Amino acid sequence: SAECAVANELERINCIPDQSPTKATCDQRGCCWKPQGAISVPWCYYSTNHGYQVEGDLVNTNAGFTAQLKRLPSPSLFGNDINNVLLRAEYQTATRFHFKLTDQNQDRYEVPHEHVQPFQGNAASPLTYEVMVSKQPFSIKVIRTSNSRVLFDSSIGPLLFADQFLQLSIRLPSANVYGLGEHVHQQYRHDMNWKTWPIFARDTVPNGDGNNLYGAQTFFLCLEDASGLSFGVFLMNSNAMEVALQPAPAVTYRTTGGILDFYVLLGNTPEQVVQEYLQLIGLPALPPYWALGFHLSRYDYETLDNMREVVERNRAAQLPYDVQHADIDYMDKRRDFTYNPVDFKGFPELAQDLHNNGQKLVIIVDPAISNDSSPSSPYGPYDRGSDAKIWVNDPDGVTPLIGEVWPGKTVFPDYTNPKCTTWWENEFKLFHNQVDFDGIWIDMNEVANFVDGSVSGCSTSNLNYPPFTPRILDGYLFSKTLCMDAVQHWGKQYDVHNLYGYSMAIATAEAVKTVFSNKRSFILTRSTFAGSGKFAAHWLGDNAATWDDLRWSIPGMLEFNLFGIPMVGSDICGFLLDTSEELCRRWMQVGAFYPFSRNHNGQGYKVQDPASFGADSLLLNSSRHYLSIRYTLLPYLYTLFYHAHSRGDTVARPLLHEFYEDSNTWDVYQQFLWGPGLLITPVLDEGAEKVTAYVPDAVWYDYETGGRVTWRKQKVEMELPGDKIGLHLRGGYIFPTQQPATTTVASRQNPLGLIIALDDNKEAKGELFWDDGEAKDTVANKVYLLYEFSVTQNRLDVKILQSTYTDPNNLVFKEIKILGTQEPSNVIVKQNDIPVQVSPNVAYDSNLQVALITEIELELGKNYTVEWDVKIRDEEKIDCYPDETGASEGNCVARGCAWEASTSPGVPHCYFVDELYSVSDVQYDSFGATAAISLKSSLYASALPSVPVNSLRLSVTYHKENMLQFKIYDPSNNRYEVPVPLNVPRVPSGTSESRLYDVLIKKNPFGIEIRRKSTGTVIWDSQLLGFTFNDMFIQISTRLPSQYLYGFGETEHTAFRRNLNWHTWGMFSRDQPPGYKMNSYGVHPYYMALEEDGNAHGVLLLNSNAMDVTFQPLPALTYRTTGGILDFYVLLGPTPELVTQQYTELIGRPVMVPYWSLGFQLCRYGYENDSEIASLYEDMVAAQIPYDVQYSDIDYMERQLDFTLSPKFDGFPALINRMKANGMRVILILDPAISGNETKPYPPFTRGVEDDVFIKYPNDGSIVWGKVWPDFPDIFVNSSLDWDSQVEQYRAYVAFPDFFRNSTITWWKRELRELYTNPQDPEKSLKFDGMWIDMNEPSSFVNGAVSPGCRDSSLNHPPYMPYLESRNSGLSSKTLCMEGEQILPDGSRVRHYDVHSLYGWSQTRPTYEVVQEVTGERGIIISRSTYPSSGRWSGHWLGDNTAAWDQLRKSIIGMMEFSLFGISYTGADICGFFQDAEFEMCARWMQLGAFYPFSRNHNSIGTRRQDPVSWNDTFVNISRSVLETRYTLLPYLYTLMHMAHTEGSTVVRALLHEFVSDRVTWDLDSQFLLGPAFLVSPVLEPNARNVTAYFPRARWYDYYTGVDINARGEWRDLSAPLDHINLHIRGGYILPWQEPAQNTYFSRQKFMGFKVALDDDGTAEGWLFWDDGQSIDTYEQGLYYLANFSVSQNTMQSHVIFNKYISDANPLKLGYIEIWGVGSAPISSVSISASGEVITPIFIHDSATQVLNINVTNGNLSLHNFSSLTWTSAP
Ligand SMILES: *[C@@H]1O[C@H](CO[C@@H]2O[C@@H](C)[C@@H](O)[C@@H](O)[C@@H]2O)[C@@H](O[C@@H]2O[C@H](CO)[C@@H](O)[C@H](O)[C@H]2NC(C)=O)[C@H](O)[C@H]1NC(C)=O
Ligand SMILES: *[C@@H]1O[C@H](CO)[C@@H](O[C@@H]2O[C@H](CO)[C@@H](O)[C@H](O)[C@H]2NC(C)=O)[C@H](O)[C@H]1NC(C)=O
Ligand SMILES: *[C@@H]1O[C@H](CO)[C@@H](O[C@@H]2O[C@H](CO)[C@@H](O)[C@H](O)[C@H]2NC(C)=O)[C@H](O)[C@H]1NC(C)=O
Ligand SMILES: *[C@@H]1O[C@H](CO)[C@@H](O[C@@H]2O[C@H](CO)[C@@H](O)[C@H](O)[C@H]2NC(C)=O)[C@H](O)[C@H]1NC(C)=O
Ligand SMILES: *[C@@H]1O[C@H](CO)[C@@H](O[C@@H]2O[C@H](CO)[C@@H](O)[C@H](O)[C@H]2NC(C)=O)[C@H](O)[C@H]1NC(C)=O
Ligand SMILES: *[C@@H]1O[C@H](CO)[C@@H](O[C@@H]2O[C@H](CO)[C@@H](O)[C@H](O)[C@H]2NC(C)=O)[C@H](O)[C@H]1NC(C)=O
Ligand SMILES: *[C@@H]1O[C@H](CO)[C@@H](O[C@@H]2O[C@H](CO)[C@@H](O)[C@H](O)[C@H]2NC(C)=O)[C@H](O)[C@H]1NC(C)=O
Ligand SMILES: *[C@@H]1O[C@H](CO)[C@@H](O[C@@H]2O[C@H](CO)[C@@H](O)[C@H](O)[C@H]2NC(C)=O)[C@H](O)[C@H]1NC(C)=O
Ligand SMILES: *[C@@H]1O[C@H](CO)[C@@H](O[C@@H]2O[C@H](CO)[C@@H](O)[C@H](O)[C@H]2NC(C)=O)[C@H](O)[C@H]1NC(C)=O
Ligand SMILES: *[C@@H]1O[C@H](CO)[C@@H](O)[C@H](O)[C@H]1NC(C)=O
Repeated sequence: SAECAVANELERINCIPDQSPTKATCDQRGCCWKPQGAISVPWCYYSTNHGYQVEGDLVNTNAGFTAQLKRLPSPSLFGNDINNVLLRAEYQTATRFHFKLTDQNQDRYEVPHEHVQPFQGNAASPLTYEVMVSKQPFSIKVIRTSNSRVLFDSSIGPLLFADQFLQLSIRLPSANVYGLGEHVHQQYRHDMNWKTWPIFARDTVPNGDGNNLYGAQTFFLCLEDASGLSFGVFLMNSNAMEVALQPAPAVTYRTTGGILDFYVLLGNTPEQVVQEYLQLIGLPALPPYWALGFHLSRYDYETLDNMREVVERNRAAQLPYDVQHADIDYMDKRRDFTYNPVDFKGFPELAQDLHNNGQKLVIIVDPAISNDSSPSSPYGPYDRGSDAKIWVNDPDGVTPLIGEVWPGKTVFPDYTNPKCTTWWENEFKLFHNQVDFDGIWIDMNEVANFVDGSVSGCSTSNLNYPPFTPRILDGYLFSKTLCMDAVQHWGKQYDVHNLYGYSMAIATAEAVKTVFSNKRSFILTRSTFAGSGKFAAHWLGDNAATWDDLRWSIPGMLEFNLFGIPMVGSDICGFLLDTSEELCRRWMQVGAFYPFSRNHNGQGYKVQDPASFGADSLLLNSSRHYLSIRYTLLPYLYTLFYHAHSRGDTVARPLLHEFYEDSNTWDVYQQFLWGPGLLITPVLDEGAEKVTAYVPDAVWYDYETGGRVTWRKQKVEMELPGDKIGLHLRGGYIFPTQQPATTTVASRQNPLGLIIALDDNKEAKGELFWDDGEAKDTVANKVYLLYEFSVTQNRLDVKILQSTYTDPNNLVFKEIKILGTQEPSNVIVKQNDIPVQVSPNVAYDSNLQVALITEIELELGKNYTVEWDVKIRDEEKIDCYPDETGASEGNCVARGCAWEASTSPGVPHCYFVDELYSVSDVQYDSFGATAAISLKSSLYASALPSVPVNSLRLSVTYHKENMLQFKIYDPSNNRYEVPVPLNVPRVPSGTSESRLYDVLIKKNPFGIEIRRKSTGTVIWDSQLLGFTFNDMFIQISTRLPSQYLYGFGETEHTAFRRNLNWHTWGMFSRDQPPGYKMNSYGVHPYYMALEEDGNAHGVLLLNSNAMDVTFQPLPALTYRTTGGILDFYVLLGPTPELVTQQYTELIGRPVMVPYWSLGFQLCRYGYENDSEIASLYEDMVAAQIPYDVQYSDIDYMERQLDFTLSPKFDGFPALINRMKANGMRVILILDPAISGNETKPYPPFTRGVEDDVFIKYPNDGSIVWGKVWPDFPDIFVNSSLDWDSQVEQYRAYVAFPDFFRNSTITWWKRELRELYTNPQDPEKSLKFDGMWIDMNEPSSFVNGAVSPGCRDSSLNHPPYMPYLESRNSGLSSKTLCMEGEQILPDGSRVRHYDVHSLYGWSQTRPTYEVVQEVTGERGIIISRSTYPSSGRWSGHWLGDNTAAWDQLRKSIIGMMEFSLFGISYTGADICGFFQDAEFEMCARWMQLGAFYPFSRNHNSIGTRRQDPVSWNDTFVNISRSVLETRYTLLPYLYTLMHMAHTEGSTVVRALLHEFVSDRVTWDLDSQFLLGPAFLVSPVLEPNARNVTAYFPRARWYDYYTGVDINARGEWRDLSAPLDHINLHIRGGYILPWQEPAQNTYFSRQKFMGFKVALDDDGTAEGWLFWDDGQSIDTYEQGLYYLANFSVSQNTMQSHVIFNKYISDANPLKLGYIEIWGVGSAPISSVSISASGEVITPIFIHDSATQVLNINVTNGNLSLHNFSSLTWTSAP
């Protein structure tokens, strides 16, 4: 159908809103019928035929435009359809659009609002909104010109305009709709799912069944999006109506009369929309100060005596109580303006009694007046009123309408009649003269008849029975109210029914002006309309004592604040039913924070006043406690009412009004604020002692303690005991306080105070409004104090913006409380720049960081300034003098620092006290954040080493959900950046929703904060003192999450964990045996830290200049570098094994080593002649000690010259070939430095000079010479000569290649190619399999260059010399000059000073490429010097150890650290390198070293042989045994190397990587894991035959026996004889293994196997990767086998993921399967499915130890054919 063209079933507008859906009715109305569809979806919907058209054009006017609309021909719905309608639009203000639709010919009813008056002016300019009117069918659309977004759209449905039916539908930009009342929505946000709400004032209980209540409010707010952009709509119409929400999203107003008079209000935030609305309808009244106290009331006190007893009881309990209410009891025969002469005799005396105790009296007054006035018994109110003719009349307009209420037959005053107001005033005056009351409570002002219409009933008119009736209760407009044809001054009851309460409140406000002189009073009303808040407060009606009503109280209160009636609350402890102690207690707790706080009970229920529950009840104690807190904060509350009254702010506020940037705050309705500063979190559930609460993104302080909470922008479970409610102060605000008393009268004479809650930038602001609190128009007559407080830079400024009032009580501020500060000291108070004599006494709690400045008196009404200076603790002290020499008080005062000789060790003597840089221009983007940093203190910065940089930029980038980068650099000048490429995402994916972190840039001092979203833990905090960015001195510090830090190397440490007791460690490559506090071969600026909850993160600083790190016990970490920029990468975790996978993804994953390189290796410096290496080979085979690689040191080279062959090793080439034929492999050593003193042809140097590959001076062009190993030709070398003498007499001059350069790369590769294939003689060709590149620091035996010496000392001995070795010899010690020049690939020139630590890294990749070219296979590189991203192409060995006992444990620590650094192939020299090995030590070391990934026995020259065959038979047996274990496990070990290469897993893992929950594992460094499954527990001590090992919580099987040991989380003593190493397998894992042999070549041709360790559940899992083990890129080119295996339900299944290597032509045989933990029951049978072939294997089950051994060698089963193995246990 074409008329029925509706895009979306959700955009259907119901055409039958009255009766049930029937095709008969729809066909009659002309609406399309479509019953197919979902629930609540309307089958009947209007067609395009319905509506109006604009005939002509938009005639313009002075205020806007006018348009004539005629009715599109269509069937009438309810009849009397107006045909000609006029539209008038008025651009009243830049943010307020008004339009009105009315009849063109006839005049209709319009609301006579007292405040809103007709607009006389011209159109405003410029406007923030655009109005576009569609001509056919007619529609109006308001558009936000700023972002071109439609806010109001009336096109979704037709305009309907009949006499007794008007309709308009509006499409909305979002579903965030708040407002529309008065009903119980049970939630602040509005459910847009086909819900309809009636609006018609009515006396009924707030049951919660969606019924019309006592008031009529048509305003709603809509929040467009997270920018804060918002708008509001208000309809000025007093007729009965209903509002229909639709999941379009869309709202629709359906009314029974009047005109459509709309206002659209725009604002940048929700609060601005509310302010716009309240400025239009009228600003709220300022209440008297006493009305903010607590109020007590009860329906039936029966007698005055009972009332008096309640008063006395509560007074005696000392409960904060100020106002006592009186219900209709006092009134005799419930008649107004009268009191009971007997039961309530003495009522006047009660009023006086209250006043003498500083308490108040509020009396109730009803609108209905009785008619029983006879000459015998006169009733004055009635007689005087009848004389004035001020009653509501019957339709005849003359006869008073008679209704029935409390007094019985009654008449109703017409408050819209001016004469009525005069009568009303007089009545109050006479009664006030009898009883001296203080305020008025008006009730049943809906109006409310106990009968329907009148005592005579209602006429049959279209007013009493209209054609359309909203979904009102009962269904009759005259039910429990007056007849709709009754006549008043403003019109008929049909039009003014919703205005009765409004009109009465106006009249009462007038009466008060006369009765009470210059004394604003209090009018509490029930019935309300828009604009009532200017005159009265409101209470939410007759609730019941249930847990639902408790919950519903909060959204009700929040909506009324929108409507401009801030003085509002519900009845505490319920009005109907009986309350329980818990409900009344939990209600008194939250009720203490209602704007209007009153306990009100009904008739015939248990007394519920707090003192009723007993003088020492928990309820009374709790009530007294929180009511005292309310009284302390009344100055703060009163000022909030001032801002509502003056500007239109809310008092009790929803979270979304402050924290709209987040979407988690757009639904909260169980938590609220007082103004912007105080968050209230109640318990609203029966029996609960915990709440789920959302904490928004701010600093929050616990009100009761003052301590900061750690929660931010997250949900929490809060522990709230029966007598506690959640209260928190927001940082950045100042709160005025006043010492509390039992009444407001006694409290306003007590001293004042301030609470200062500081924020992230250590700043706060506040206001105090002060006045008499009783007089009227104080603000209008400008008779009041207004203060403005502000804190910044440890200075408070009080400042009086208006002072025309003087307080008679001589009040003073006596205390100042500061939250989130360091200890304040030297407090100076001055008034108007005039010193005030005072002795401020400060008291600081160190843990909560809370201070109380007392002994001060700030006279209210005068300007002042209080300044303080702060004390720094000894743990937060940052060294201001890290220079090598010059430490003195004179040198500190100059730098601008403080000097204190701390007796405590470690604590610095000269510390920092001020900041050098300021922050500005902070901008947060979707995928980043930036800021400008500018030097403030030029002089002090200059005193610090080097020249200061002035302008800096901070850039933060959100690369991924778990990774981010932040960088600080000079935007004006290029400074050196490390040329090591990293792998970052090209397009940022740090989407706000997915990302694991948040960033915050702070000020005073400057700093960056990074926080983990899930737990709210801060993982990086830089707001410490010391940030410096000089040219050659950059410093920055961070606060560590916990005391656990692992990483930073390469430097020997006593442990895996780092000691943070004032320790400084340098980093700059040097040829120095690893030692304590000694810079070594590699520089890795990376750490991983554990948070206290066991979450983990990692941080990389990408910098290559010389540097150091200091560990303060704050915990704090400081970095100091000698150049470059600051470039940080952070990995968010969340587990210790995912930070390594994240790190290696960024730097590059480890290299895959050749299978043969996992065998055992032999090396020895001092090989005399070739025939010796031959002898070793033969002897090794004889004793059957398995080995795979034989190394050759500089001995094979002539005079230690590279690319030469010594005459002593003439047969070497032949030997290499013979060994290789038997499956052995050979690695050769190469040094980088090339000799320049050769007399005979030396191609390397000659061609190097021609290709210019050597490092030369900046411009001079001379080669920087040095002295390493190469010797001089034609001299005799005497070993006796001291080393110093040899370096000076025998060592030659050498040149160092620049490996960054393209020419150098070509020369180097060609030289290695000629080494493999000798061009001069093929007989001299050396067929190597890998390369060992050593002395690549670079390293020299002469500091700087050869003598004369170096040139530029500025670089050699820099301004700041990091804490390295020989700290007085400078950077050039044992290395090149720092001025040497190098050339990057792109041609740019750099200094050795910047790239020194990247020299080994620069050589590594070229070497790797050439080896893979000459050999045609994978190859292996081993490098001494390493830098982040070196593990991508090479392994590393832990350098020159010594044969000593402490060196065994140091090796374990070293290999765990290099795994974190992403270098998986690593190991130490077995049996030591220096000194001579000892039998026991060399034996114990052989056992340990059998489990290093790089397992090599290496010794120095002139030392006892350490080779397995250099000892006796006892050793040969120990060595052979352990090495056979190694060769057995190689398939498992090789699979581990594969996963690391492909996923970034670790091979030698720590225990905390697998068991992070056990905190015992956080300090273990004497045991380790290979992969997840294999635990190694060595003996590391002399003469020890037992080892104490900790077994984490799991199933641990002994490797040798296969028996499970019961040690789950316990220590145990393991037997460890000299010939044994303790090994254990973790249950739940499957290990592939293979039979051992002399070399891998032979072993790869034997049977495979699978040890299966079942867990407690009886499940196990494992992997196998298999390839050739030699070819390049086997995985990238897809020639490999990869499979995952699983064991469960007594069966094992193989899941080949990829197979292109294992075939029938190339089989991998499987022969043995051992299952551990199968249980004690005998095993009936075992079956193997070989590609559809069942095989019965040989088997044996020893139920003593529970191990099934399955043999299948005869089965001839290849792995590719295996599918599954099943075993059935005996029933
Ligand atoms: C309810 O409170 C009473 C009285 O407590 C005192 O007053 C409070 C307002 C607060 O200032 C407390 O620190 C005071 O102790 C508790 O009862 C005992 O009352 C006697 C006499 O006043 C007092 O000396 C004791 O110290 C109080 N007992 C204690 C502290 O154990 C009473 O325990 C509270 N109610 C409940 C249910 O615990
Ligand atoms: C108060 O109003 C009621 C209702 O109008 C009056 O009661 C009626 O009085 C008339 C005589 O005037 C009787 O014929 C009716 O039977 C009464 N109606 C009832 C009882 O429903 C009453 O007289 C008024 N009292 C006055 C004016 O003093
Ligand atoms: C408190 O301090 C303020 C700021 O110094 C004073 O306010 C100024 O008063 C002068 C009086 O001639 C006015 O011209 C200025 O407009 C005011 N504001 C500013 C910003 O200068 C105020 O007088 C002081 N109040 C005292 C001394 O009680
Ligand atoms: C090769 O080197 C070996 C070892 O240096 C030489 O012979 C032995 O040297 C050791 C001392 O290193 C002595 O203890 C032995 O007595 C030597 N043996 C002999 C038979 O002299 C050997 O001479 C060298 N020459 C070659 C192999 O040409
Ligand atoms: C290595 O140097 C030492 C020390 O200079 C030489 O030893 C001396 O040789 C002379 C030869 O005439 C003897 O008179 C001395 O007694 C030796 N000792 C000392 C302490 O002077 C040694 O000869 C050199 N070795 C060589 C050249 O092979
Ligand atoms: C191999 O040499 C080792 C080291 O000298 C011998 O070990 C010692 O043997 C004695 C006598 O049995 C024991 O008292 C010592 O405790 C052993 N020391 C160590 C460190 O174990 C060993 O006996 C020799 N083996 C052979 C077969 O001679
Ligand atoms: C493990 O070894 C330790 C250290 O040798 C043994 O403890 C000592 O045993 C001797 C036996 O004569 C006692 O004299 C010492 O007092 C013991 N020292 C300590 C610190 O206890 C221990 O008995 C061995 N325990 C085993 C194998 O379970
Ligand atoms: C063995 O490998 C297969 C294939 O990679 C794994 O199965 C997949 O598992 C993922 C993650 O649970 C699922 O999304 C896929 O649907 C699975 N693919 C299939 C069944 O073809 C399997 O989980 C691995 N087994 C073990 C124990 O890791
Ligand atoms: C696995 O099964 C095979 C076949 O039954 C066993 O090998 C045979 O062992 C017997 C006894 O030593 C010899 O007579 C045969 O010559 C062996 N055959 C071969 C081909 O070597 C083997 O011992 C079993 N393995 C285990 C650990 O039980
Ligand atoms: C070494 O092992 C062999 C083979 O088991 C054995 O015969 C010999 O006695 C062992 N030697 C020692 C000293 O234990």
